[PDB]
Amino acid sequence: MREVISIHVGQAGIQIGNACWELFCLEHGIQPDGQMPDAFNTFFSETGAGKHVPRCVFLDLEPTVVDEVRTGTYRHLFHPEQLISGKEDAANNFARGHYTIGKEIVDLSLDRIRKLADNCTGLQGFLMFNAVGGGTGSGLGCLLLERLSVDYGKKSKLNFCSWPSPQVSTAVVEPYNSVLSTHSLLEHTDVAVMLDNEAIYDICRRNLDIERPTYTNLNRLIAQVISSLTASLRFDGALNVDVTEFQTNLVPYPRIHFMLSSYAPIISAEKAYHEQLSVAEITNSAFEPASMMAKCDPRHGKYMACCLMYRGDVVPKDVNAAVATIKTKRTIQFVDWCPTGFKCGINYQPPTVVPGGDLAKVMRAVCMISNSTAIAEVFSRMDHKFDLMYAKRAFVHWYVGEGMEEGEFSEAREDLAALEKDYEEVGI
Amino acid sequence: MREIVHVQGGQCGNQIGAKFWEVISDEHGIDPTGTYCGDSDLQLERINVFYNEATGGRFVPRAILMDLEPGTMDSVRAGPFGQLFRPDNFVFGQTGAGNNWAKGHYTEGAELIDSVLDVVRKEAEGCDCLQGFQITHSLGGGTGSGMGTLLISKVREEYPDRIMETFSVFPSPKVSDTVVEPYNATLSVHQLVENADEVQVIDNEALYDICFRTLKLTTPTYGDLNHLVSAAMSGVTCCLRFPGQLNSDLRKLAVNLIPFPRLHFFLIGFAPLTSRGSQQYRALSVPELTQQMFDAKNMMCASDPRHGRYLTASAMFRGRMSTKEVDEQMLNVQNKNSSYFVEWIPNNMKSSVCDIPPKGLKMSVTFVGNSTAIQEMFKRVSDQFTAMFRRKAFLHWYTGEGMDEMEFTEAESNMNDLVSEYQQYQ
Amino acid sequence: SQPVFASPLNVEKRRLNEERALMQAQKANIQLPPNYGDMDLILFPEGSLKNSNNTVIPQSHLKGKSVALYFADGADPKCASLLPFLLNYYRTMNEGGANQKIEIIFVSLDRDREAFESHRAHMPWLSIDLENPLTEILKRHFRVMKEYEVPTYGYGSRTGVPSVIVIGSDGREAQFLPICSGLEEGDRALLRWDWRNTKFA
Amino acid sequence: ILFPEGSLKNSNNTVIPQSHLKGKSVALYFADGADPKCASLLPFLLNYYRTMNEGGANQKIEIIFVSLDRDREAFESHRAHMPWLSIDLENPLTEILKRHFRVMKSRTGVPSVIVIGSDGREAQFLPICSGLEEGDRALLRWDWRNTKFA
Amino acid sequence: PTLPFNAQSCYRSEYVAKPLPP
Repeated sequence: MREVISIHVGQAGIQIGNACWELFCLEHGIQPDGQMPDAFNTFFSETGAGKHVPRCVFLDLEPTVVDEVRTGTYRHLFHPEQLISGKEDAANNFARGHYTIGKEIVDLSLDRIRKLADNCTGLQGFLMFNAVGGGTGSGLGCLLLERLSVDYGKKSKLNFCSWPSPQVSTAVVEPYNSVLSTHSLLEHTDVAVMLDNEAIYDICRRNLDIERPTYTNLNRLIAQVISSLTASLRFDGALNVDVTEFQTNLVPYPRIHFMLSSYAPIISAEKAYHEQLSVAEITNSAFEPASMMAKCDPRHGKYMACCLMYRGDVVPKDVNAAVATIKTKRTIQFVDWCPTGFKCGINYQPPTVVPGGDLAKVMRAVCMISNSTAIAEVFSRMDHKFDLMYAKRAFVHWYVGEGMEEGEFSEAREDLAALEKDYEEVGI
Repeated sequence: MREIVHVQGGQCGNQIGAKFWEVISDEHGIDPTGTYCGDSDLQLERINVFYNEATGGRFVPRAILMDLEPGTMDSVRAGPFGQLFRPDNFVFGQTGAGNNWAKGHYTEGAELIDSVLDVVRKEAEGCDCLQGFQITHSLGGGTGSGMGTLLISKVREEYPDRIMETFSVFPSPKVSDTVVEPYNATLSVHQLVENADEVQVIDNEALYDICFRTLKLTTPTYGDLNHLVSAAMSGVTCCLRFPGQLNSDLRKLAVNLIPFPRLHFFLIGFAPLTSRGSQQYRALSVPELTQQMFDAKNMMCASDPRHGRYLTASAMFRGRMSTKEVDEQMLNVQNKNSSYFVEWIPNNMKSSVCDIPPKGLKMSVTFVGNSTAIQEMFKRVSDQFTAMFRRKAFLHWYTGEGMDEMEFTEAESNMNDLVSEYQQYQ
Repeated sequence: SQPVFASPLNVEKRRLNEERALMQAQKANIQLPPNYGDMDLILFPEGSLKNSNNTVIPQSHLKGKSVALYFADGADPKCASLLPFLLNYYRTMNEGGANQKIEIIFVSLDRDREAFESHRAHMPWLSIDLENPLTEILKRHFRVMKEYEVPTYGYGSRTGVPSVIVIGSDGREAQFLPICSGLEEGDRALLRWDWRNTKFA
Repeated sequence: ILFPEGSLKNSNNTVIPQSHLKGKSVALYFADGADPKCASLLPFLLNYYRTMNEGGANQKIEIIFVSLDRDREAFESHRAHMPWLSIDLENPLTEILKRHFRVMKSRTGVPSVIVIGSDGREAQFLPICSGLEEGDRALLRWDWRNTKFA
Repeated sequence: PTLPFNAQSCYRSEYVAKPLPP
């Protein structure tokens, strides 16, 4: 059956994945024991009668978190050989994963995918989950995504990245790790959903009114976005869109494929009690500079493509009127050569909800994914952070000493410079 | 009807056989005292294939136990299912072939053949018409490698229109039991190629690899490892005992495998091989049975099959499984793994669907395959022979008991020739 | 003596019918012992079946409907899987007409009273109470068992729980629905039902 | 049945059965007299109780108090603060619930209001003293609309 | 020593006593 395969690389994607497959078990009504007391075929296989097994792969070079998944809640629902564990972590080095230590896991990983992909035709795509800044997510993420491009040249593969924020970076070598990442994550991938962390920090504090969150609240909130993204692959509706025609709609030219996200509503039981989330205003909150999840004001950029999966009860009256309102807004400027900009999607299944989480049950949700030119400075900001540190060779010898060469750092320079040059070329 | 006489020679054979008779007895459901309970006609209709009624309900197996030292024959007597065997079936040597092929064969063995052939033909002529024999020996030792290969040569000339299959344990790549290893192996190969129809190779260390990885058992004893050979060596002979859609036989797979008479050395694989942890998390079907059975870390010979190309290969499926799902997949693997097989044989593979699954388990396969990947294994035994012959080390222990130096020169020539055909046929 | 000889329903059937046969033969050309065709039995007694309203209905109510027994266990995962699809089939197939088409009887392989009532709360069709001997008698009749506990007389398990058996008036197995069988159409075998030619006459 | 016929008493120390709780949200309040945190949380809880009952035409919330005090002299003295129901310190039920819900004088401790569903089935912890640590403010996240005893 | 094996051949399963045409 038609299906989609999930890949989690590194400490970031792993516990995102922990938040991910928790919901999907609850969406389908399967208990953590593994048994319930065709719609799920796109994410779960069958083991005999009544047992459902996740179709994902986990991949990390250190067992400090891989073991934590295995001895956790999902001892029986998961699979032991589904999780891949190495020996030593790449430790914030692009060179450790992509060059030296990664090779012993790629042969083990390739075998797993090939064993999972061959059985049933009509696969749709892949789902990466990694941090750009972390070493394994950048390193071992790349060579696996490089190798998949060569083998299955035919095939779609989505990326989900946790880009470094303008203030918070939580590592000294984030500018080196990122600019090296995107040179080798421009060409190989198709579409990469950019996310920042301090963006969601201000999300939790403003709408969801919690003054200090931690990772289990970040991953719980990204799990709602990805579930709203891919419900159309799972369940039916009036109008659904899959992986393969996201890139048709959103990517006009092969370089410009880094885009943002926003989700409405993000409202607790505090205010789900107190107002409608009507279609005339949930789309307004979606376009608000608060609700975007990639930490850059879209005022100093030009929108070029938007994609809007309404999930839950929306009658088409409200869609059309709401769409027309957005064109009239003068604060939101499209690029002049692109008259249409919106690809509506309305689903009929209600929004999902974690139990005892901060998400309130709402009768309608919108998950907006937006190709804009506001990314232009987010690339130039990291370019500037690269320029300082490269100026006198700091933290180079770690990369050089592992097996990389000085000079491929330079190759990434005109690569990212070309990327900033394209956005300012396109957006005029 | 059809009878298979079991002969167990050497220390390894006698150990490996005592576990085999345990697997057969409870596959048929026989109390170790010999009596019957289990209530099925279909497990019972073909029981004369291994056993003989003795008027108290009981079955005594058509097994003969032979060894030149009485040490390990009391081991099977005192141990599990020791009450089942016949006391007349035991034949003792009081001396012991101390890892010396010479006294296994010529000198010490010759005065015990006059007894071991007595019991074998006494069991042979009792039936209507015999079908074959099976012999368990190791080609390391003395009382299995030499004392066994003489019994091979004697019963072959007496009954030339029957067959025999020998389950033989060879030397190892890294670790090395019985430091006079290459002498006993090479002297036995050039005799075994002349007098035996089919030989299933077993190595300790592909077999050590399996229990380390798949079974996940840290400190593996003889008992659990023999239980893994005994299931395979029960699987190859299921079809004689139980009906099925596409039936098979030893002679059925004898003619279907070997192209040319001198190459008949076969690899064994078995599936499923599931630890305790992963047992409830597998949905056993015909697809992944084929993917498990074509795995380099699954065969019981320590040869990587990716070096050579498979010449002929057979699959005795066991249980109730649908048959395009059988045949279409062997088509799949033969087309997909195009470089793994040999071009000049259309339909490299062979199939069989034996209708009764193993006990408790539901869907099983036992893979037997004539590979050319034993190019590297026999060239390993070859250069070990050359290393220990030019220095003439340990030659005195053999030569002094009627051996001849001409025998070793023929043995290497007659075994370097066997290498020649494997490499020739790519 | 269909579908098996050695079943409690059939032993009761044989005893009763040839008791009657001998009596009327002596009282009167009549073939003893009577043919299985000539025998007549009452399958479900007076107080067996009870519906969704907790009201006992007689056997004569089942005339004109394709009836099927459903051997179910509360805690078996396969039964937990099969239940929604059987319910949906019942729903759609009986809604789509101005005539009642099929009916399901519930026969419980469950452990105890509490669990039986808990599982029976989910079903909109008829059921037989677990303490009623007819449950065990029907189990031995149709050779459904989860484990070799009750002796079988050279037979095997026909199936495992869960199972759906389309039955006739006299304990005839009209057809077996291949849920967990030689065919394994889990949740899909329900479409094989030929409701037109198997009416409870 | 969570509570036998005599574990519950009203403000006037008269017993009420299980059945009376139905229709309205009910929570167990694990507390003790001696604690500064209980002394600080009691009045906020009182105001919350008053407003959640005043704003409307139903009873919406109800509290059963479980004591971890030293003995009886503290028990009545800290029960007389409370206009809601309480479980007697001398019933075994206190030790069973104590051990069951894992408050301890080990994961959780005093104070702890925990809302109770249909049969056991705690809905939410009300993070008054937890990782969230919403002192006197977690109280508001109670979902009486969702949970109703039945 | 075994509790009884109760899988059955396909031949025995299905070529059974059909009701006869007259």
